[PDB]
Amino acid sequence: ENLWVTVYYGVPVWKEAKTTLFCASDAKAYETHACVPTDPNPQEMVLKNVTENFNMWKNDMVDQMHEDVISLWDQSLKPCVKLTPLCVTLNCTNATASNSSIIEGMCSFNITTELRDKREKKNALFYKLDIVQLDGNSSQYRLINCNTSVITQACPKVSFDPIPIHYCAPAGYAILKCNNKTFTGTGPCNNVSTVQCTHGIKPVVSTQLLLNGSLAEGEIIIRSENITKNVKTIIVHLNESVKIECTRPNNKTRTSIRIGQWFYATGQVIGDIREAYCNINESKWNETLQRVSKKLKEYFPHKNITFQPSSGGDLEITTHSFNCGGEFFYCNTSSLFNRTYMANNSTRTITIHCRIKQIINMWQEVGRAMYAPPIAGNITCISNITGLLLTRDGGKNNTETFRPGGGNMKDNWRSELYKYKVVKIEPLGVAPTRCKRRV
Amino acid sequence: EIVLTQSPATLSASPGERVTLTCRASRSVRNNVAWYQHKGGQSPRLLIYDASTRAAGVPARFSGSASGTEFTLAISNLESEDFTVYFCLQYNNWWTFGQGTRVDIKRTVAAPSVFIFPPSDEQLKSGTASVVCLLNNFYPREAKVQWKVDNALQSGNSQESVTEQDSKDSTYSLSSTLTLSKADYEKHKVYACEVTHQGLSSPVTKSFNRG
Amino acid sequence: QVRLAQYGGGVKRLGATMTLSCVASGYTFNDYYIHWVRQAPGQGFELLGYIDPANGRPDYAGALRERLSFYRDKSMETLYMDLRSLRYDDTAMYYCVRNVGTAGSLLHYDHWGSGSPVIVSSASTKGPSVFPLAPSSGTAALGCLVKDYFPEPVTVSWNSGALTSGVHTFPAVLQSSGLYSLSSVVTVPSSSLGTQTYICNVNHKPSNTKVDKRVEPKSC
Ligand SMILES: *[C@@H]1O[C@H](CO)[C@@H](O[C@@H]2O[C@H](CO)[C@@H](O[C@@H]3O[C@H](CO[C@H]4O[C@H](CO[C@H]5O[C@H](CO)[C@@H](O)[C@H](O)[C@@H]5O)[C@@H](O)[C@H](O)[C@@H]4O)[C@@H](O)[C@H](O[C@H]4O[C@H](CO)[C@@H](O)[C@H](O)[C@@H]4O)[C@@H]3O)[C@H](O)[C@H]2NC(C)=O)[C@H](O)[C@H]1NC(C)=O
Ligand SMILES: *[C@@H]1O[C@H](CO)[C@@H](O[C@@H]2O[C@H](CO)[C@@H](O[C@@H]3O[C@H](CO)[C@@H](O[C@@H]4O[C@H](CO)[C@@H](O)[C@H](O)[C@H]4NC(C)=O)[C@H](O)[C@@H]3O)[C@H](O)[C@H]2NC(C)=O)[C@H](O)[C@H]1NC(C)=O
Ligand SMILES: *[C@@H]1O[C@H](CO)[C@@H](O[C@@H]2O[C@H](CO)[C@@H](O[C@@H]3O[C@H](CO)[C@@H](O)[C@H](O)[C@@H]3O)[C@H](O)[C@H]2NC(C)=O)[C@H](O)[C@H]1NC(C)=O
Ligand SMILES: *[C@@H]1O[C@H](CO)[C@@H](O[C@@H]2O[C@H](CO)[C@@H](O[C@@H]3O[C@H](CO)[C@@H](O)[C@H](O)[C@@H]3O)[C@H](O)[C@H]2NC(C)=O)[C@H](O)[C@H]1NC(C)=O
Ligand SMILES: *[C@@H]1O[C@H](CO)[C@@H](O[C@@H]2O[C@H](CO)[C@@H](O)[C@H](O)[C@H]2NC(C)=O)[C@H](O)[C@H]1NC(C)=O
Ligand SMILES: *[C@@H]1O[C@H](CO)[C@@H](O[C@@H]2O[C@H](CO)[C@@H](O)[C@H](O)[C@H]2NC(C)=O)[C@H](O)[C@H]1NC(C)=O
Ligand SMILES: *[C@@H]1O[C@H](CO)[C@@H](O)[C@H](O)[C@H]1NC(C)=O
Ligand SMILES: *[C@@H]1O[C@H](CO)[C@@H](O)[C@H](O)[C@H]1NC(C)=O
Repeated sequence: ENLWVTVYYGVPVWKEAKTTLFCASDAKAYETHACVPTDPNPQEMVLKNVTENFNMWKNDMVDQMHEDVISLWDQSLKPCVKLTPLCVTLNCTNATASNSSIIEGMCSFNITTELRDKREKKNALFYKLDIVQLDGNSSQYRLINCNTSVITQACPKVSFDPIPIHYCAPAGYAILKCNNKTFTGTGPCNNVSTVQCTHGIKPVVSTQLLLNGSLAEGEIIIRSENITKNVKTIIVHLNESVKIECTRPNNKTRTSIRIGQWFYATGQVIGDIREAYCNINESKWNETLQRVSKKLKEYFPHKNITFQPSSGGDLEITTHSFNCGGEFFYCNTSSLFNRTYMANNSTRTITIHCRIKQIINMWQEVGRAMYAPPIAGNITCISNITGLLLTRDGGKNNTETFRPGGGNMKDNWRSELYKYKVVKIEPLGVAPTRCKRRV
Repeated sequence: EIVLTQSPATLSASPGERVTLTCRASRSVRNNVAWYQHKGGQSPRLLIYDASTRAAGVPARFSGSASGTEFTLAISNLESEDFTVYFCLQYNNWWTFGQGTRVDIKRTVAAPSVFIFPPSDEQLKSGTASVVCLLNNFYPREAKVQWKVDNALQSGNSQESVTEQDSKDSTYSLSSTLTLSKADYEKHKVYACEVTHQGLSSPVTKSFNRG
Repeated sequence: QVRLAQYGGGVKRLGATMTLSCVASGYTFNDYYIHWVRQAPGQGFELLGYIDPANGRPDYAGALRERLSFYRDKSMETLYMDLRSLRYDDTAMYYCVRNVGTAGSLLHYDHWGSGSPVIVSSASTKGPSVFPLAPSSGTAALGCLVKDYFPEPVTVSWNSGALTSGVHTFPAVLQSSGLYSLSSVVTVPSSSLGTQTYICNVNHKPSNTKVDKRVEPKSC
């Protein structure tokens, strides 16, 4: 009795929806970041009694991250020089140094320079992963991506790199968050919080494994889609980093070619020829794979688990790919994953041979090509691997077979934004109460 | 692992009727099942891409429902075009197909006229004397043949063919061939074909004596 | 809109390698996996494997991992498959088929290609042998056996096409030797075996040979 309509504003209630997210980050360096002006500082509030649903496979911010990264790379490459005139027929025998089978470029070509009436027989070095033989006489060669796309040299000073980025919601939207220690990226979290901005997310580019990542709270977490037993990619998140080290011992000599633009070829290789390689702590890798197998055979309880190397595809998926400095690696991982398990600290080091190339097809798809300028001197690198991008083979009876994959770059960042979710605040609500309004 | 045992082999219904199909999964497949319409050798078409969700562009008369491990497709207004072959699919595991179910024109039961031909003498001279049997103008498709030599069963070394459902009277014609060499053909004196069909009251066994 | 054309097919000799192909068209090439299914005659459909078009990752069925090999070409939007060391039971017509892949799982097929028949048999073009089957001796029947011809088509008729009483021509069966064969029959009244003429006409266009066999003479 005597209950009347009343309305409230600023109510704590929300609904899920997709929206644009902000770009905010710390003070800009190098004159992955092109964003101005802001200085974020997040604060987290643990919400009592808040039970909320989550889903890593459906959240829109992964797609926004993907588009933002692609657009940022495009804007990075927008002012840089284009290597179109280099497409002319190369003449190549190239047996100068001790090892030419490794590189095989030592190639000459007629470039037009600075007058449009004079041509000069320059010559430079190239890895024959970047070079494809022309039909007929086997001494004629050509750049690999010229007949399919244009090639842009990366600007040497603009060194886009995994700089941390914070994604902030706009006013009227709140980024929810979950810190349940045993969350597989989907299902309800009864331990929820909110923040203005995400942590310093790094846009790392790698295949067969994701590095410089975060580490789980409990033991190793195995996140996967659960619509069907048939799955595209199974993400495994480590709780204990394993250190990977890599190096390129040779001393490379940069050279400039005038095609005020300039083209930065490899002038000469100094020092005796040694193929690039990387190191892994053998005992740590054994223990990590054993724990991964023990965790993984809970989902698949009555079958053996065997790890084997990938099959087919491009170099981006057949070998572990990544970047250190201004060079790109493609490291044979066959010796690592060749393991099997039954169904029932740094004493030794594994070494893996590895190859580098310059003409990088754009990682998502082919049609636009990047050319990496050579990094002079010798290179060393250290990084922390934190997760595995596995994918299983179906159609095999009484034996599972998980093998590395992950060519689709989106899985790298979907493995990180499982925490977050964006909701739209719905501040207005009604209720019954005692009332009067004088008339 | 997963064996979609689609059944029955052949469904009979008059045009305009309602008709139902079944696709027995060997074990759990969740809701991950789809049905397709095969054609006269052309590209199959998607009808239902879950146990119940109809696909785009499909006529509304096509419908399906879940029954746990068993799944069902139902046509409400069976037109002339729908008398074709449908097979079921599951995508919960490695991907397997059904054997395919035919939907033919219904009619009255007709028994097969049964014949057996001895191997041709020219074929005897070639050294490959092969017996032949003929089932003609019967309905339904269920008719069956077993090859027998001196009442001893023969299996594996035989073939069969079936005509289209003859629109003249909506009946089938089936022939069977027993491939044998002259030496093998000389091992026995009497050769028989045991023909069985629901249209028959008994396994009518036509036979001949050599020579 | 989307169309998955196919090429290659016909006859491939026993033990030789073959290479089918596909061409995508009206859709984003990278977003949908491609699968290769086959149907042997007298069998249900079965899957061989699937190839991701973007990164090229294949995956094969268990029984055929050694023989198969899948690869693509992104620029032309073309796909391929090689099946080394063809055996006799590879006689089957092979579709390329798309599937609707979600963000984290694969699902049903939607659009099937036109398909490419493949016949595994090593034999030259050859006309048929023609064996008359003895007439049964109210309605009698008789037949004739077309034996060991390659390739198809073949044409059969009775009494130079004059006789049509229950005439039938069963589809050909690919025997183990790799040569086709079929049988044609005709039903006549029982008394007609002693009086009526019976000719079985056989025509084989690829070899162009023609025979008009008499099934009547051995009315016994
Ligand atoms: C820019 O440059 C690229 C690079 O050159 C151009 O890409 C080329 O396009 C052509 C035409 O589109 C392709 O040729 C066809 O190749 C078919 C078969 O493949 C060839 O490569 C195989 C390599 O496969 C290897 O790996 C697999 C496992 O991954 C193994 O199973 C396999 O054994 C190998 O180990 C070879 O195996 C194979 O022998 C070929 O060499 C051919 O079938 C096809 O045939 C033509 O001729 C037929 C008549 O004989 C005819 O019927 C066909 O229709 C067709 O016309 C053809 O030769 C090249 O393969 C391809 N290059 C690469 C590297 O793939 C690109 O076109 C060019 N332009 C643009 C715009 O991008
Ligand atoms: C995450 O991964 C990255 C690599 O993938 C790890 O960081 C890398 O660490 C190495 C050293 O361990 C750094 O190497 C030096 O970087 C400096 C940067 O200034 C280089 O100096 C000069 O840099 C400019 C560009 O600013 C360049 O133009 C010059 O040529 C260069 N050299 C000189 C003489 O001026 C220096 O030469 C080395 O190359 C990498 O830079 C660094 N990579 C990034 C992207 O920061 C990192 O360790 C790992 N995470 C964790 C937790 O370990
Ligand atoms: C990563 O390294 C492994 C070796 O540690 C590579 O495997 C080896 O690849 C070669 C390729 O030439 C194989 O040799 C070839 O074998 C075929 C038969 O399959 C034969 O016909 C050829 O003449 C040649 O001998 C070799 O067998 C194989 N070894 C093993 C143990 O697998 C692998 O290819 C490397 N992968 C990448 C992406 O670099
Ligand atoms: C992954 O690990 C397995 C298990 O160790 C490796 O199996 C090895 O396979 C090779 C053949 O590729 C076997 O070679 C042997 O060679 C001798 C001399 O030619 C021959 O007499 C033997 O009959 C045999 O073929 C080797 O025995 C086998 N290892 C074991 C323990 O059985 C496999 O090569 C590894 N693959 C990669 C890519 O690392
Ligand atoms: C650069 O251009 C010069 C001038 O055309 C090429 O010179 C060669 O000259 C000889 C002289 O008899 C000819 O027989 C050759 O055919 C010429 N080469 C070619 C490719 O046409 C020179 O070869 C060119 N070099 C390059 C790397 O393109
Ligand atoms: C890491 O695990 C591998 C695989 O078990 C070990 O390699 C084996 O080592 C034993 C001796 O300890 C040999 O008898 C085997 O032949 C090796 N290979 C295989 C496939 O078993 C390796 O020793 C382990 N390393 C460490 C540091 O634990
Ligand atoms: C995490 O969520 C699961 C969901 O069932 C629950 O059982 C568990 O108690 C939760 N743990 C914490 C620390 O919130
Ligand atoms: C998760 O629970 C722990 C203990 O109850 C608490 O310290 C932490 O802040 C919670 N985090 C969230 C996001 O609710």
